[PDB]
Amino acid sequence: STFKSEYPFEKRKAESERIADRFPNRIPVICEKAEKSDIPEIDKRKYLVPADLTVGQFVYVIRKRIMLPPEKAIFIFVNDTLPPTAALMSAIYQEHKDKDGFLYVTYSGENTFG
Amino acid sequence: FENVANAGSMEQFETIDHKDLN
Repeated sequence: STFKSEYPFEKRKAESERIADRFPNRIPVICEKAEKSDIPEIDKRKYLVPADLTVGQFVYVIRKRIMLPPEKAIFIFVNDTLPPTAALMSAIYQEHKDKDGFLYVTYSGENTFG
Repeated sequence: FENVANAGSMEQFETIDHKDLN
């Protein structure tokens, strides 16, 4: 079950507001495995991301977390888009942040846009 | 889902540091 499904809106927004107060330079991100993929599962889904990171830098960390070998594919989706790894996480946040203040991303071993 | 919300992160955040990129 998804982070969004487990916690009511007021709790999720309360959390992202607390992160805004305590860690103004960190992006609050929810990172979950996509449905129709056999990619490995992830042990943790809530991340505080330094605001300067690129998507590619973020992906490097996620790949390590799920112990993906370097030859295997991964794709990070946001809002039914596939952002380039050159993009800034700060820019992705500004465009795609949820009403609750988190940025929601999903990862997959398959590129649904192919 | 029942009571006033609280900002407590009982499910803790994972903090990514820049050194995790080295």
